[PDB]
Amino acid sequence: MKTPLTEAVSTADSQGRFLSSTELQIAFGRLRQANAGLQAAKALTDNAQSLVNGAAQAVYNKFPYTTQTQGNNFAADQRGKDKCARDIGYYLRIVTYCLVAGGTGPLDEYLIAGIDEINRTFDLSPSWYVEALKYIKANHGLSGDARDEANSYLDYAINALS
Amino acid sequence: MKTPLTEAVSTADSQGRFLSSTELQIAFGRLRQANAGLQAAKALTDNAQSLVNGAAQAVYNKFPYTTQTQGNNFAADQRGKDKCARDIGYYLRIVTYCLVAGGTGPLDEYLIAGIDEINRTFDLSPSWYVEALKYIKANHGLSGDARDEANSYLDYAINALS
Amino acid sequence: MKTPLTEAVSTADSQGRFLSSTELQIAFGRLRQANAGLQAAKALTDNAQSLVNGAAQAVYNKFPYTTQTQGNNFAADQRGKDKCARDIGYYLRIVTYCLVAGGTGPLDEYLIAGIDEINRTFDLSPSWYVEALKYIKANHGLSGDARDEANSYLDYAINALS
Amino acid sequence: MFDVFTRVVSQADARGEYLSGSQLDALSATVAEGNKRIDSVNRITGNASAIVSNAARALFAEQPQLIQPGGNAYTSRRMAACLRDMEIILRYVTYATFTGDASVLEDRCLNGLRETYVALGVPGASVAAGVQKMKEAALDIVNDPNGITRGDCSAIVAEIAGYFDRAAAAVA
Amino acid sequence: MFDVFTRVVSQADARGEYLSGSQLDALSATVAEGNKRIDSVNRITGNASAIVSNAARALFAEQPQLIQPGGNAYTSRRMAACLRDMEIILRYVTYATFTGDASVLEDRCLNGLRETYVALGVPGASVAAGVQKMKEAALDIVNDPNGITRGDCSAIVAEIAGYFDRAAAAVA
Amino acid sequence: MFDVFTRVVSQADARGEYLSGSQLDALSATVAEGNKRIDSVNRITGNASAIVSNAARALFAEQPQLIQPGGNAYTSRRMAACLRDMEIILRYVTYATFTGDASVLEDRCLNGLRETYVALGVPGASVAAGVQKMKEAALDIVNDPNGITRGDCSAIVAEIAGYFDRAAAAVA
Amino acid sequence: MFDVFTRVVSQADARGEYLSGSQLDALSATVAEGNKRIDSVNRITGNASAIVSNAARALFAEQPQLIQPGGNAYTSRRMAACLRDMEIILRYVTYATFTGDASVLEDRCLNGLRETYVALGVPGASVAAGVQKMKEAALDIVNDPNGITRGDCSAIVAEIAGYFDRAAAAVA
Amino acid sequence: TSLVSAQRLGIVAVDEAIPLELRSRSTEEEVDAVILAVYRQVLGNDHLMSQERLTSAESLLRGREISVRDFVRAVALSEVYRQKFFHSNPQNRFIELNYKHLLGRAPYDQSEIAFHTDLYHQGGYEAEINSYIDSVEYTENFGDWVVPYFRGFATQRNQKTVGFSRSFQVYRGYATSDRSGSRSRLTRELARNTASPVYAGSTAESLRGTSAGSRNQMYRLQVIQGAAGTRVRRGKAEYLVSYDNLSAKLQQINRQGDTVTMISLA
Amino acid sequence: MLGQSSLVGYSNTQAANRVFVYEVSGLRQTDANENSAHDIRRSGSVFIKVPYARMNDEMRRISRLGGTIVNIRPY
Ligand SMILES: *[C@@H](C)[C@H]1/C(=C/c2[nH]c(/C=C3N=C(/C=C4\NC(=O)C(CC)=C4C)C(C)=C\3CCC(=O)O)c(CCC(=O)O)c2C)NC(=O)[C@@H]1C
Ligand SMILES: *[C@H](C)[C@H]1/C(=C/c2[nH]c(/C=C3N=C(/C=C4\NC(=O)C(CC)=C4C)C(C)=C\3CCC(=O)O)c(CCC(=O)O)c2C)NC(=O)[C@@H]1C
Ligand SMILES: *[C@H](C)[C@H]1/C(=C/c2[nH]c(/C=C3N=C(/C=C4\NC(=O)C(CC)=C4C)C(C)=C\3CCC(=O)O)c(CCC(=O)O)c2C)NC(=O)[C@@H]1C
Ligand SMILES: *[C@H](C)[C@H]1/C(=C/c2[nH]c(/C=C3N=C(/C=C4\NC(=O)C(CC)=C4C)C(C)=C\3CCC(=O)O)c(CCC(=O)O)c2C)NC(=O)[C@@H]1C
Ligand SMILES: *[C@H](C)[C@H]1/C(=C/c2[nH]c(/C=C3N=C(/C=C4\NC(=O)C(CC)=C4C)C(C)=C\3CCC(=O)O)c(CCC(=O)O)c2C)NC(=O)[C@@H]1C
Ligand SMILES: *[C@H](C)[C@H]1/C(=C/c2[nH]c(/C=C3N=C(/C=C4\NC(=O)C(CC)=C4C)C(C)=C\3CCC(=O)O)c(CCC(=O)O)c2C)NC(=O)[C@@H]1C
Ligand SMILES: *[C@H](C)[C@H]1/C(=C/c2[nH]c(/C=C3N=C(/C=C4\NC(=O)C(CC)=C4C)C(C)=C\3CCC(=O)O)c(CCC(=O)O)c2C)NC(=O)[C@@H]1C
Ligand SMILES: *[C@H](C)[C@H]1/C(=C/c2[nH]c(/C=C3N=C(/C=C4\NC(=O)C(CC)=C4C)C(C)=C\3CCC(=O)O)c(CCC(=O)O)c2C)NC(=O)[C@@H]1C
Ligand SMILES: *[C@H](C)[C@H]1/C(=C/c2[nH]c(/C=C3N=C(/C=C4\NC(=O)C(CC)=C4C)C(C)=C\3CCC(=O)O)c(CCC(=O)O)c2C)NC(=O)[C@@H]1C
Ligand SMILES: *[C@H](C)[C@H]1/C(=C/c2[nH]c(/C=C3N=C(/C=C4\NC(=O)C(CC)=C4C)C(C)=C\3CCC(=O)O)c(CCC(=O)O)c2C)NC(=O)[C@@H]1C
Ligand SMILES: *[C@H](C)[C@H]1/C(=C/c2[nH]c(/C=C3N=C(/C=C4\NC(=O)C(CC)=C4C)C(C)=C\3CCC(=O)O)c(CCC(=O)O)c2C)NC(=O)[C@@H]1C
Ligand SMILES: *[C@H](C)[C@H]1/C(=C/c2[nH]c(/C=C3N=C(/C=C4\NC(=O)C(CC)=C4C)C(C)=C\3CCC(=O)O)c(CCC(=O)O)c2C)NC(=O)[C@@H]1C
Repeated sequence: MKTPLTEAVSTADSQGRFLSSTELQIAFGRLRQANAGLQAAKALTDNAQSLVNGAAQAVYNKFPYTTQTQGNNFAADQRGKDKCARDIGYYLRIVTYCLVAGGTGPLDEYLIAGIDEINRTFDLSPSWYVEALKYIKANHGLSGDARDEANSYLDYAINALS
Repeated sequence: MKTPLTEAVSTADSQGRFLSSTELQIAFGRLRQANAGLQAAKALTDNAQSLVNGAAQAVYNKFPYTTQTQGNNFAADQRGKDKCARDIGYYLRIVTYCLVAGGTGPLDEYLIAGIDEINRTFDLSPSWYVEALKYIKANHGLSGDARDEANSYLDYAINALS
Repeated sequence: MKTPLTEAVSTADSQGRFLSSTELQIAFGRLRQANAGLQAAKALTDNAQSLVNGAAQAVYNKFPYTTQTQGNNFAADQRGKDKCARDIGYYLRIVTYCLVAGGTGPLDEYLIAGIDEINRTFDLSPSWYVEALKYIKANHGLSGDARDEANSYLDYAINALS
Repeated sequence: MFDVFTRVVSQADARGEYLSGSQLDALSATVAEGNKRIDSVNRITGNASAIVSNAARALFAEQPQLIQPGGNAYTSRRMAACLRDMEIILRYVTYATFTGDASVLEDRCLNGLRETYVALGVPGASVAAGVQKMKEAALDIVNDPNGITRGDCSAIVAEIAGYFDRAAAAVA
Repeated sequence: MFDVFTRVVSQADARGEYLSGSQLDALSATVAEGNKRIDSVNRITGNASAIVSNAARALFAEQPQLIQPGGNAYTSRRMAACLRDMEIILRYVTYATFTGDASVLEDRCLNGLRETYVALGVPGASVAAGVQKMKEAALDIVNDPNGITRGDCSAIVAEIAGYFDRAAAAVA
Repeated sequence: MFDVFTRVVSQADARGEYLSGSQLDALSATVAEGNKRIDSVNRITGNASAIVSNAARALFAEQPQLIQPGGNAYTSRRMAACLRDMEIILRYVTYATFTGDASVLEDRCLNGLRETYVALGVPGASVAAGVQKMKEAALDIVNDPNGITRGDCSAIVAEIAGYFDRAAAAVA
Repeated sequence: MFDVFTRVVSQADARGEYLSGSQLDALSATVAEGNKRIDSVNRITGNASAIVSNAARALFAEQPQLIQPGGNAYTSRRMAACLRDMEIILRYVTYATFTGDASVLEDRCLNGLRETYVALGVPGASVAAGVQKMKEAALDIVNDPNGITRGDCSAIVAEIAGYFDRAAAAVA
Repeated sequence: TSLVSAQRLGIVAVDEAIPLELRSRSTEEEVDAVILAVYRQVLGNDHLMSQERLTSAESLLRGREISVRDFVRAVALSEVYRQKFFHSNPQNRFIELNYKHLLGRAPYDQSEIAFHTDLYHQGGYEAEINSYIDSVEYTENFGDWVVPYFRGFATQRNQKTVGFSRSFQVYRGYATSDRSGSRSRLTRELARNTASPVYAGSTAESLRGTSAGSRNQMYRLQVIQGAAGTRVRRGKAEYLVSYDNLSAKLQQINRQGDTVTMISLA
Repeated sequence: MLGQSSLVGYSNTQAANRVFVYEVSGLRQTDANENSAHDIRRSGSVFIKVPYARMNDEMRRISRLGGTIVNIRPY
């Protein structure tokens, strides 16, 4: 999946070349970013449950119809709420994976690829998940490089959804 | 050319994708390395003439036959020495270009591609230029990141010649 | 556009063949269906305004939040209601086109291709259009072959949306 | 590609309008005339080889310079290419008759055919003459009253003639 | 394509000379500005869908003839192609901002775009208007002072505006 | 492609006539010179690298602007391309000598070369001068009486000179 | 394998819950049908040899290429294998009827049969034809109203027909 | 495929491969990469010597005189391609190599073998090769500017499922090539319209425990068996035997007249 | 303008040893190329060099993709 190190190696291999100073600079950028990414993943992991619950409630607040219309795709009952919380937890966990990996590769491999026809087949509105990601952006409480990288992943997911 | 920014944009464009955190980290590594590359290029430029003459003289010392064997591909006469010094100056100038660009792009674009057809056609031995580049790598007098980048480019040229 | 006549000619042309008896049977089936398709279109266009208005009203009734939520994608104001009525009219008109043509060709050419990027880009839920198409199914008053063909087109749109 | 129905459909979509009653009735008269159109297509494709061969033989009879050595129809390869073009024009005319629209003929056969013949030195005027010979043979075949339910097929014959003149004017 | 370093590298190699001290110092000021360049690129990328969709909505509110039936943005396929084109132009503008050179925007995006749009009947003036709307949205997103280390970003904003106007001029 | 036999075959087939006695006697005279033609082809082939390299070195000795930085022969890739082109022209000249007809050299190497070189910014005059140097080296090598049966090779040398002229005039 | 009871039991255990009232009543309905099921198994078993032999004779009469020299049913060994295969299909169909579930017929007889027939060159379509002949004979045996307590056997006959059609589909 | 099946099947690199498109105004390194990719994929990943390179064809690609599809056609029609894939190969092996190199897939039907065999017999190697490059499949998948790439491991439109399985018979791994005369592995599978089990990457290995012999190596023998003993229950058979009993299994398979289709280490 | 050496192939025939330049315009998204993996980059005048023996195929391709053959030039 898409990370600076693996793509540097794949691009070099497709060109039949050794790793040169370009790939070394790529690794240096990965090292510069990696500690902030790791501490962002730790901060999101520790506050994961609160973030997921608050994001689900924010989605319910901005889309109240999801809480009282009956149907498989809605969260009116406990089964729908469990599915919704599980989906938002999926989003948050994959975002932490991206922060660990240093690229959107975890999001692409695990969530982004094929998300649209899933959302279509099960009649799941992407605006719900966009609102969940906006809550995660506004409530993760990160700063500096950790915030910047994490927000890049969150709004990468938002852009893919919208 | 094989530079980190152009390579990042090329691999993002090949997938039809916006620049993500991976490409941003590539740019961060480029920024970390770029100033050191710039002082490396300045030091090589300031000492270019002496380095070129010393490398040519080193080749003449290791391969004395080129000094006194008649032939167009040899430096027996003044014209051969002028051609040899011009070639070594080409090598040093393109290495400075690689330091400025942050990759082996200038060496591939201007010197590496097609060098062995030239050497075979004009019956010029690559060992001459390999020892000359070795002299440059031994007497340029850089340190740290600048020395490592310059040595990477000189070793890239040496490996291509051998 | 996909229709029995054009498809038969394209299949014969891809094989470089004259129109054999198979293509003639295709044309015979098209003739057997065409009158009922034409009267289906005639009945749908005579009652088009009431069908479009009732479909819009049904969408508003099933999804009341589109009537009171402020947003570019919602029909809270008059602009959103005009856009919704215009979209439903587009669906009805292209379905009549499909009935005239005898295939899903107008839907594929004009509506189906690219509708996913539109619904995602402008944050329009396909479930709204599914409800509008269901209202058109339940209130077009067609019978026999005209019903069968019109409902085939309407379910084609629904299956493409879901 | 467009058939007779989709052409009206495309014009209506361009205008954002439902088909009017008059257009629906016109397409109903078109459906009512569909059996004759099918039978004309069948009659031409049933006599395609004879049409092509007779037209080519008449063309070389009245234009001997085509088959003389050095002529464009001389040698076996160029003769086969010539008969192949004859057959291709006839086949795409049958396609246009079948669909009821000229879109297949203009888009897939005559698209770039004139400057094809120009860039190859093919005498496109003689191609048009051969196409007219195919036209007269095919119109005689379509209008043959033997072994068929009798009716007036003047409209479909005029449409087929228009497709043939389209092809001939394109190659000229 | 070139970046900011390879442009002067190629110019120097054609001249056959070592980069001067002034050129090296200019490339050092570019390195100093690199952090703000990365921030601009990140900010435009993070709001790309919003920029494209809002600019498209504005471009269809005024100039409604694009989305009327028969208009160039009518039908889902053409509407999706138009949205994709705006996204492509924005993406290549971000590429040019990232590299610091407009070569990627010219060679890969704007090359042949006017001839393309002319051959499709696409109203390139309307595309230029949409590019201006994307430009204004992108510039006010880049110049957003909250959530970022304060600093003067006028030079990078001028460069981004130049890329956007260059795209608008190419399509017009 | 044409050789010396198939060329006259093509004119006779276009005229639809058998080859006359004069044409057959001329071909017999060509056959009687076949050994000299094979010798000339072999000598140029056995000295191809030397001819190309010596001619290229002489072409860069005079006209120094080709190899100065910014020149067309500067950088390794463009020098390799120049050397390659000289060898390619020589190879097709040997092909033309072998076949006894200039069709291979014109159709596969010369026709369209002046436009390609203009659209690349390749100096046609300089490459024509290189072709002249390859001409002079090859003609000296062919006209070397040592180690070969003595005879009159004036006709084959004139033919080779004509082929070299063709490539110099077509590339300039 | 499974029978009618254990299939429902396995589904309930995977779902980890007691059989509902509806499932218990459906199994009670199966129990009420049991006497007719035993009748059908006994009737087919009692006429197995006649069913196999008559179906084989009919199949070889309508497919003489099977028994011609070189045919896959030619020679005594291959004829014995063909008769054995027909008997096996009938026997496992009776097993499936007896159990009330198709697991025995699928797991022990039909799974892999198609690949066996393809691998050894046995024509599966002809085996399917023999299976239809056995099907029609066996269903005539089951529905015979003589010497039995009259009642409606349509459900069990439909189940047996389904087993026979599963076999005929599995072979080809 | 996704990672979890990709590592098992040893097709991770194919899945993450990105199609290479020669855009307008491409630089020298981009043309170099396109030429290298074409040589890698069209010549089936052989070590290509510099003396076997198509210098004129790649010059025409460089000067934008021809397209990527034209350069692919030139490499496919070249004497190098003929030497290593045509002149010493059977026709069925040759056309499956053509399907792999030019369309990036395995043959779907025996009719595709009947096609390109009759086509060869009528119009020669050049017409037979041009059939693939001018096909609708090549046009829709690669066009004039995308280097062909292997597609058999991914779901294609108008594809038969067997192709995926048959893909593992023509793609033997990333570090493999089509260099060595050889017979197609798909001959019986194509002729009888069957499928063979995929034994690729780590899928072929099986559990050993204490049942494997002295050297802890199991071998899978896929054989076709009939009645010649005990009752045969299937025409296809698989035998897992240790190395020490391998010769014994071979001989008892041999004296019953059963044909061995494949033997692999498990 | 080059290419003839590699475009014409190895028929050796005088009839195949001709290449022609096709000028194509209006290559857009049609229903015929909906499942095209690659994307159309230009719809203006593109120039395709076609040998004689493939002129039948290419124009069909062009005619199948909605492209308009505006001119064909001898090479
Ligand atoms: C369709 C299958 C035919 C049919 C069947 C049918 N059978 C019965 C009832 C009985 N059949 C038996 C069977 C056996 N008793 C034995 O000793 C043996 C041999 C070991 C057998 C096979 C029994 C015990 C009964 C019940 C008592 C009775 O004979 O009436 C019925 C009656 C309903 C029921 O299910 O009990 C029916 C309908 N009848 C037809 O008309 C079909 C041709
Ligand atoms: C929550 C924001 C809203 C909501 C949620 C909801 N989701 C589903 C069903 C599914 N969700 C997914 C998503 C994923 N699966 C994955 O593996 C990943 C990637 C790692 C993702 C993002 C899928 C595939 C489904 C369908 C299958 C499944 O049920 O697991 C449902 C149930 C829909 C149904 O028909 O079962 C619901 C309720 N519902 C709301 O109302 C919220 C606003
Ligand atoms: C300019 C349009 C606006 C602006 C920008 C600005 N940024 C910095 C400094 C930094 N920005 C970054 C960026 C990132 N770190 C990450 O991890 C990510 C994701 C990969 C990004 C995009 C970094 C590393 C720095 C340096 C450290 C810092 O946090 O300051 C500056 C300061 C000057 C500089 O060039 O470094 C400025 C000015 N500020 C504005 O007011 C504009 C609206
Ligand atoms: C010096 C180490 C030895 C030596 C040198 C020598 N070189 C040549 C000729 C050429 N050198 C090049 C090389 C380049 N040209 C470029 O543009 C670049 C890339 C930017 C390179 C590396 C070329 C192409 C030539 C041939 C064309 C030319 O004359 O410029 C010669 C002369 C050969 C001849 O035949 O005249 C010589 C003498 N000679 C020694 O003895 C040294 C040990
Ligand atoms: C009605 C069911 C709901 C609704 C409608 C709504 N739609 C839009 C905007 C667009 N609708 C389309 C659709 C089409 N245009 C076509 O050409 C065709 C195919 C022939 C279709 C189906 C498009 C392209 C747009 C965007 C551009 C445009 O404005 O025309 C809006 C406005 C959204 C916005 O961001 O402006 C609305 C409100 N919304 C509801 O709440 C109804 C339940
Ligand atoms: C015969 C009445 C006249 C004639 C014909 C002739 N045509 C050609 C060559 C070509 N004709 C076409 C046209 C088509 N090819 C197609 O596939 C289609 C449908 C899409 C058409 C309309 C083409 C493309 C060619 C050239 C390619 C090819 O032939 O394969 C020739 C050969 C020309 C030559 O010198 O090679 C000839 C002889 N010539 C006459 O003199 C008659 C008046
Ligand atoms: C018109 C140029 C000539 C002509 C035509 C004509 N045909 C019909 C009617 C029918 N023709 C058919 C055709 C077919 N039946 C088949 O099975 C096939 C082969 C697959 C074909 C081509 C059919 C089905 C009909 C209708 C039934 C019937 O036989 O009457 C008519 C009658 C009017 C009508 O449109 O139905 C006419 C006029 N008659 C001429 O005199 C012309 C020479
Ligand atoms: C939207 C703001 C306006 C508009 C757009 C529109 N564009 C097209 C079609 C194409 N656009 C391009 C351009 C590109 N494709 C690329 O890959 C790149 C990089 C090189 C660019 C710049 C191309 C090539 C096409 C044609 C092929 C294709 O669609 O992929 C259309 C569709 C036209 C049609 O008839 O299909 C439209 C509608 N239209 C407007 O009205 C807006 C002002
Ligand atoms: C008769 C209708 C057709 C026919 C039959 C035929 N079959 C075989 C061979 C085999 N048949 C089987 C099938 C089974 N064996 C089992 O044990 C089971 C039940 C558990 C089944 C379903 C197998 C495994 C074989 C191979 C072993 C064997 O030969 O017994 C043959 C022999 C083929 C040969 O040449 O070896 C034949 C002839 N042949 C026809 O032509 C009929 C259409
Ligand atoms: C869903 C009910 C179950 C499931 C499915 C699943 N399938 C795949 C992958 C493939 N499926 C096919 C099948 C076809 N391709 C075709 O073109 C056709 C028609 C001719 C068929 C039947 C193929 C070939 C593949 C592999 C190639 C591809 O994925 O495109 C996957 C993905 C496996 C992976 O690791 O990526 C999955 C998930 N999985 C379940 O768990 C369900 C029970
Ligand atoms: C050298 C230490 C020993 C040796 C080597 C040898 N190898 C081959 C042929 C091939 N080598 C490879 C390997 C790779 N290709 C790749 O793309 C990759 C990267 C993933 C690898 C590891 C391949 C595929 C081949 C096949 C043929 C080809 O030309 O590519 C040969 C050539 C054998 C022959 O020409 O017949 C040789 C000689 N040989 C020794 O004796 C050394 C011990
Ligand atoms: C050397 C005497 C002069 C010179 C040469 C030069 N040529 C090019 C580039 C090309 N040359 C060709 C020509 C051919 N390629 C072939 O395959 C054949 C046979 C069909 C011919 C005749 C082509 C097509 C090109 C472009 C592709 C390529 O660059 O390889 C160059 C390079 C130009 C550039 O890099 O932009 C050069 C340098 N240059 C001189 O100064 C000499 C007078």
